[PDB]
Amino acid sequence: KGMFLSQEDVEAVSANATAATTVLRQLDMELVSVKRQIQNIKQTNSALKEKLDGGIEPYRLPEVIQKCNARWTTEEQLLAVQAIRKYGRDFQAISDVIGNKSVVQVKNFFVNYRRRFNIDEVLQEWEAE
Amino acid sequence: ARTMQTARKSTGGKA
Amino acid sequence: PSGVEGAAFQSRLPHDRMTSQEAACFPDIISGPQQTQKVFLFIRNRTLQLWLDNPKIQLTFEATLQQLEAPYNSDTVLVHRVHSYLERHGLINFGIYKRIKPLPTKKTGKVIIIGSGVSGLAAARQLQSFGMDVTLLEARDRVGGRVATFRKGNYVADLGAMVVTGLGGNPMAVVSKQVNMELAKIKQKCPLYEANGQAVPKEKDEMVEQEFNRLLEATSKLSHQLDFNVLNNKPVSLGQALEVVIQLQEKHVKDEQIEHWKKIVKTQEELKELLNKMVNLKEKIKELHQQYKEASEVKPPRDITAEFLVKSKHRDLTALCKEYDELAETQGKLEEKLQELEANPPSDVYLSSRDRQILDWHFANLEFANATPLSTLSLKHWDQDDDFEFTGSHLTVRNGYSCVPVALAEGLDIKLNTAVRQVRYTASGCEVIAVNTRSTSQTFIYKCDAVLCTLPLGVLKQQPPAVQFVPPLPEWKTSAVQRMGFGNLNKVVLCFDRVFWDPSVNLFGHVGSTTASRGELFLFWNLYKAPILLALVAGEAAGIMENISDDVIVGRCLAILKGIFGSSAVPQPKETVVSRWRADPWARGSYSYVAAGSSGNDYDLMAQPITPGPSIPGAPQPIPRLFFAGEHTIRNYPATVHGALLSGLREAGRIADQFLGAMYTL
Ligand SMILES: Cc1cc2nc3c(=O)[nH]c(=O)nc-3n(C[C@H](O)[C@H](O)[C@H](O)COP(=O)(O)OP(=O)(O)OC[C@H]3O[C@@H](n4cnc5c(N)ncnc54)[C@H](O)[C@@H]3O)c2cc1C
Repeated sequence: KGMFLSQEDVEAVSANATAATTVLRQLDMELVSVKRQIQNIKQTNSALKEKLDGGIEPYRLPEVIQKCNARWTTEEQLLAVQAIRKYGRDFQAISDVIGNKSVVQVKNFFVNYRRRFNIDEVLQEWEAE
Repeated sequence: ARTMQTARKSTGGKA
Repeated sequence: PSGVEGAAFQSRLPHDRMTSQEAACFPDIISGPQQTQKVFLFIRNRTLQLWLDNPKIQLTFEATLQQLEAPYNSDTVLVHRVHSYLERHGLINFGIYKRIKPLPTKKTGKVIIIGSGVSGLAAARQLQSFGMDVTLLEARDRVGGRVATFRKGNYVADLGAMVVTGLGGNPMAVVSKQVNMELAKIKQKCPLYEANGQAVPKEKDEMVEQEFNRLLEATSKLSHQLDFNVLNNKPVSLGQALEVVIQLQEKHVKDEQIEHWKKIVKTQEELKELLNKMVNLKEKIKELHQQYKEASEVKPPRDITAEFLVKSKHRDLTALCKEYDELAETQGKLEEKLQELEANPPSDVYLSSRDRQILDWHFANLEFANATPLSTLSLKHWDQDDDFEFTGSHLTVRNGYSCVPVALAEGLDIKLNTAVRQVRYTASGCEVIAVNTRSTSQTFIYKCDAVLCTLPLGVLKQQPPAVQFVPPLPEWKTSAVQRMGFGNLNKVVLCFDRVFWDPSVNLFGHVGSTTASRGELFLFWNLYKAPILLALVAGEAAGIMENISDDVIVGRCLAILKGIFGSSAVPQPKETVVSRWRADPWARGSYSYVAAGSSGNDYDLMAQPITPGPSIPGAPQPIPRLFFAGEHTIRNYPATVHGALLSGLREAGRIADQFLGAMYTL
């Protein structure tokens, strides 16, 4: 009791005398096929795994704790104007460059100083590139 | 025929 | 079942329905109102019962009416038409009963019936009880047919029929209450032992059997549903389809390995694709950090640009550093997904050589059931008699089956050592020419009104003919003989001084090294009070072991028993006996089977009598003169004894209706 027979699979074994011994051989030689590009990629991957020895550990940098500020000291006015020249509109990334302003006075910083720091002039300078 | 089996009576096909 | 209910079921008859055979004799009733039918059906079942609770005494019609109650005894022409139909077809008053009205002083008609095999005597008892003169022509010096009981000293052992296949509606049930038959129950536990001599692991034994039945069922659904029934122009054998099922299953273990190993290369090449983005960030990180160190080399105070080049290199390297932990996070879920896919691999094989060799033994059991290689069974029809299985455990006769034909032969005119030769049937009657087997020199002529041929299907098949039909049998018959299957199985009987097997198992297997030898000595039986073992030789082995001397067989036999029970515990057998049924003169094989390209509808061609042509041109189409019985004639019960006995009852009813009239039909 309990058997899975589709007409499809029947005729490819009944067609001729050796069509059974045929159909099983390419399965086996396609499993011999598939068993060895596993060897290949399992050992391509083994080599990619060792080149990543040590992780990125000698290269991580400590975290900088600074409580975010409100007023803009003349420095990170400029830190900003060069973040915007290099980082465009990523108000996240600008905020960790400056490190003392959260993402919102970053957002703020554009509009309140748009005239003075030529931030539109900085921004299409960003787009060429 | 099948009715002759007394041991390990086959069953695949009896309905 | 219970009451006038079980009567009908024990007579193989639907209790609530009138059968094709009763529609024939009571076409008034079956055509009539549904009420009258139930009064018939009750009379039929009531009579059948009365016969069945006491089957050692005849059931006179007068006896039937008296015991029957109102309103059903109000009509007595109906009670007579019923009782007379039953008695004529062997549903009542068949077998070895005591007569109440003894036989007519003068007889009527003559039948010569060829063969005192069980179907043979079945009719002769009935033909004779209808006041005909029956004479019985048998080529052997014994009455058994293919029921052969070896008896030397205390040992008893059947080389022919052995097993009552259950008393649930078995006519043989009636004979057992009639004859002194010691009926031993057969306990169905069968421990397989592989070639080594040690038992199959109870877990393997269930895994193979369960598989074997699922492969069987597959061919069934392959046959009756997907309609795979001709291939390259020939009919499919069960053997073929059994194999085609396995290659669709040895294919599937491999379609499932390919699918699984292809899901590993699915993700091994996502890891490759990932470890490339990760080596290419380790390196974009190497250079940033290098650049950020050289940006901290400029000592404060520094102008704001070179301060941004420290903070930007810091923002850039904390961002490219963030990406790499995401990519070693994603590498984490893959490294264990990949160790689990590889950890639950699919079935490594479909069946091992240890597995298939046990699958073999279930095919030998199929080849025993059918007395032939599965390569010859019809896929569609081999099991076509399935619907009529008897309910109940199988049994054996501890004093031997022969004890039954021998009983069925008392009171009968039987000519032994009389090989029929020619059957001559003509519009005016029949002559049958018979020689004496001992001298082949005494010739006998037997003239008779009709001939009942219980000639085994292998005899009938024999080329060149052991029996000549004059005139030749019509093409529709002889083609039914060619198409049919008469098959082979044999029995080796092993006879010891002491019981060394397990006394409380009746039967156990032996598993075959090859597919080819799967038939060879594949099953053993302990059945009789005496130390007796008994080995089946079916399959292709059946016909092969006939060309090999007794000792080589009893050798291979004791070889098996040794491995299984230990050289030391296996004495020598005191008496040994191999059967050779394919070589037996008056058998030519063991019993019939539904050969490929055959149907069960050939079993019914086999039973249509032969009517000889008109003697004078333009004389009225005669009476039929040549009738056929035997196990190879009864579609719904082939290749058993009960089926043979049943066929003899059939013809004896048919022969009487033709030559004594049927008074129960108006
Ligand atoms: C090995 C074996 C085991 C079996 N086991 C079982 C079993 O366990 N259970 C079961 O139910 N059935 C079993 N059977 C089947 C059963 O034995 C038969 O189906 C039945 O007994 C045969 O009845 P029959 O009357 O049709 O033929 P037979 O009994 O063969 O009757 C034919 C008769 O005709 C005679 N004869 C042949 N040629 C001539 C001739 N030219 N002139 C005169 N007489 C002739 C023969 O000698 C014989 O007496 C077995 C059969 C075999 C071979």
